[PDB]
Amino acid sequence: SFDGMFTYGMTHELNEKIMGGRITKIHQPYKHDVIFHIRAKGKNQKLLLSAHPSYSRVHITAQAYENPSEPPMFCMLLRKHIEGGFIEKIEQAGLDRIMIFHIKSRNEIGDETVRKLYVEIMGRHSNIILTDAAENVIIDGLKHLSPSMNSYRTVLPGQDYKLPPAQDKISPDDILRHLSFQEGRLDKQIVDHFSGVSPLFAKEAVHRATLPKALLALFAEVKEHRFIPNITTVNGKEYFYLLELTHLKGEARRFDSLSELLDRFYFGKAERDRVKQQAQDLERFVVNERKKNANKIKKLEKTLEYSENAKEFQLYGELLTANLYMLKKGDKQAEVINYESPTITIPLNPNKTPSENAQAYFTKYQKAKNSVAVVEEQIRLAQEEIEYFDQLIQQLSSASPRDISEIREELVEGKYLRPHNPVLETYESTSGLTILVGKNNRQNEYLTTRVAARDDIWLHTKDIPGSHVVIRSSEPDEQTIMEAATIAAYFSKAKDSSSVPVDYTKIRHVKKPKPGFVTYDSQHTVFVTPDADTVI
Amino acid sequence: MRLDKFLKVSRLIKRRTLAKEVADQGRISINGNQAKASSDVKPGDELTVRFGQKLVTVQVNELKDTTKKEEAANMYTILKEEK
Amino acid sequence: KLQIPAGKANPAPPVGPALGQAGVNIMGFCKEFNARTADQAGLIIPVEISVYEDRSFTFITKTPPAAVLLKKAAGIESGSGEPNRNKVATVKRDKVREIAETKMPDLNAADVEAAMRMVEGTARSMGIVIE
RNA sequence: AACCAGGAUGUUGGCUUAGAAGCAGCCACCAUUUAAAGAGUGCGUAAUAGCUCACUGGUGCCGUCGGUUCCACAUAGGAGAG
RNA sequence: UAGCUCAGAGAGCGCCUGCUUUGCACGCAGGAGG
Repeated sequence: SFDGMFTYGMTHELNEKIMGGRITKIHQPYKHDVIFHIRAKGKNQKLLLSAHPSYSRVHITAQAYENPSEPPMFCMLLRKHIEGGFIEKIEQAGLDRIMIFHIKSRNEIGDETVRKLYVEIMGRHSNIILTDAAENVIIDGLKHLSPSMNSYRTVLPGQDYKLPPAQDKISPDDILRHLSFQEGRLDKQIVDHFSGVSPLFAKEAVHRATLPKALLALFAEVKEHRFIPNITTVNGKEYFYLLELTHLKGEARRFDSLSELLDRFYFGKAERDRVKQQAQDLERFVVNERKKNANKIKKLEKTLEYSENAKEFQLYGELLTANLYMLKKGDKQAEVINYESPTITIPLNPNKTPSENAQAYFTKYQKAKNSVAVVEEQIRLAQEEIEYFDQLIQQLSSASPRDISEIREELVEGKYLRPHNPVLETYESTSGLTILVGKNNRQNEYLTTRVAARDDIWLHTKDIPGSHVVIRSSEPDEQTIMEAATIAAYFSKAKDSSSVPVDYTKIRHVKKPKPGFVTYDSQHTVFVTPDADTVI
Repeated sequence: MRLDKFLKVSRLIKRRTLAKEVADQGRISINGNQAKASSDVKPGDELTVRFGQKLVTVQVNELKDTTKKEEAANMYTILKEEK
Repeated sequence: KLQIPAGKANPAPPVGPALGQAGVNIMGFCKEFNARTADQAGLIIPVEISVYEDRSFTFITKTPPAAVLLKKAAGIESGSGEPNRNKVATVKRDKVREIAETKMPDLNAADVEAAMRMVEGTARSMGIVIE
């Protein structure tokens, strides 16, 4: 996302605000991120320098994110050498993802001194390095680089500074003179021709479809500061630029400054990334156990197919009992009429009396019947976990991060994993009511059992997986009855479904029947479908 | 302390096994003499290292058995790079 | 001497072995029991039977078990599995009094109230209670 | 104590059970005719029958190459095969 | 004695999985930290 064109944009809009700025306080709130408070234009405001490998940027920023309890090692040098210092200049350094700050400072006897601070925004190996402007010595860098990496450059304290290698990419018709008619993937050729540009910009440029007017428009529009600060959403992924986006299929939102763009894009990034990681790491775990339980029924069912037909040993026992007056000790078979009038040749034990032969079939029957009941209760337990994990995965797929932060506790309590007033999350409803719901099972159970009496009307999806939701103690108008279904269909056994019915019931039923199975009685259902965010 | 252990804690090499390997290839000299992986090293010693073509000469300033990551760079200083 | 439902006595499981060990033709007898009995099979009938050495099979239908008349009047599927750790149903003494009048030709009590007391003792066996 | 005689009726109490009828288990343990007789003391039965007894009257090291049966008391020599 | 090797409760590291990927084995977050 952050690009040489964006680097030029920052180099100007910072110099509109930071020219002659006194650095009033420096602090390092995060491992690879450093804040300068700067007094300029009579105002006291924050510049963020970041060399985080994914999220690296230079960024004037509203949010007072944190200030550290620690004074960490790089930060202390910037406090020693450029806090109280005066920012003379900001420069684009060949435009490809580097910014230079030239800064004035004084020594411990008041002699005047000049420092260069280099922020390199080169992706996975972005870095921030401080240097003397007369001697070119690195004082220190936020990341060191030991010369055994054998790169063109070494980054060590007291060694001379250097800029990274230029790619032989030309500074910004001449591309049509390099371009080959056998090349698809044209964004590769555009990025290989021009400096200061990266694949999303080059891909949107290609999607303008010759394209010289497109590239000459873009480079002029950038130089002229004609751009729009823009964020976009492309189903799940979200991106930003100082650009209009040519043909990207997504949503869009715009602002007055690059500061607010970089704020509004990165402020949630750390939490969204942390959660999506841990939430998928819970999803992966539940999938393994749900697979293991479904495979445990697939085991037991085909195993039960080798059980005997208990009804036949029962029926033989009865038939021998009834015939028992005729039989003699140690005939090999009994020819017996069934109580329709077939005759079964029942085989006998040759030494047992005919009584003992009757008891022997009743014993085999009792073993068979017992074994089937034992395997059916194994199947019942595995079915409970299958159903519960179907419901759980519905919820986990559709839960907020805050509601995922409830779910794990129930599974640690469920012993599958290892290690207060609120429950519902609530939104507007028809006839101007307020409707409560919860995506977490224990929270839904605590909401449906206690937001309302027994006599009230309360609701769910009619499918076998759902979220439980209600307006509080309601008996609201038929408009509310027709609106509840859209919230139920935003949280049913499938998303975006076409005809999946809703259900509503008197809360004398919907009591408890693993967790969060409810008993159904006193109930109704209506056909329904998924809906837009207007379902709030 | 040994050379291989010194190159590892000073973060001149990532893996101790490679520090051993490079010294056992003879790509290291101490005080101008070629040096084995076991070689003693002290502050005020000169090391020359062949990182591919890049002949780096460094002097040791400190000795440690453990460090924080940034503090490892504090251990030693370069004096010349050649190729 | 047997207990079998009124009508549908002809199936072999209850009567067949007992007649079998006497040497009696089941489908000779059970057509006549299905003739003499016309009440619903939710009523069990005790039947007394004997054979002469000639295999003249002979029989008398007795009044239903008092525990079955109690079940019908109580409106219950089956009796208490643990009476005095449960109860199942309550009945008016008028029905018990009719049961006494019904069971009287099949009893040793001389007076109606002695028969009502017998029948309530049967009720106490099965968790049925009395108004 | 012996001996003679009775030792019953609702009922196969309910439940449970293939069956479970005093006598596999559980729950109850009422009431009648009484001189007296348990909703039964031990045998017996597949369940019943049957014998009985209370009772009554009489008489280096980590990991899937990388990483520093019923029973408290257990024994056909004949369906046959011997 | 954190998955591992060690220091006193916190340094270094590996693996596996995700993320990030215009720049010459250069990171980051999660399995998790006793």
